[PDB]
Amino acid sequence: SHMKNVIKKKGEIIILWTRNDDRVILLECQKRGPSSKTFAYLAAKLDKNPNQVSERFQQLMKLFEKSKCR
Repeated sequence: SHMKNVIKKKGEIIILWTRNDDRVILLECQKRGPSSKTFAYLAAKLDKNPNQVSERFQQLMKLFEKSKCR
């Protein structure tokens, strides 16, 4: 895992997501494991629901793998 990253697209249209939130998602996901109860911790933390957190987690992964240009 490299020190920091600048590879980040938007996984939302009208929902409030910033650089500080997506860091906490990846932090507790690697610390614990990507489960519904980990997404529920990150939900209460980031003012979201477990669904919102799970979606952005899966975006972040695909951005590090492919990213691309649309």
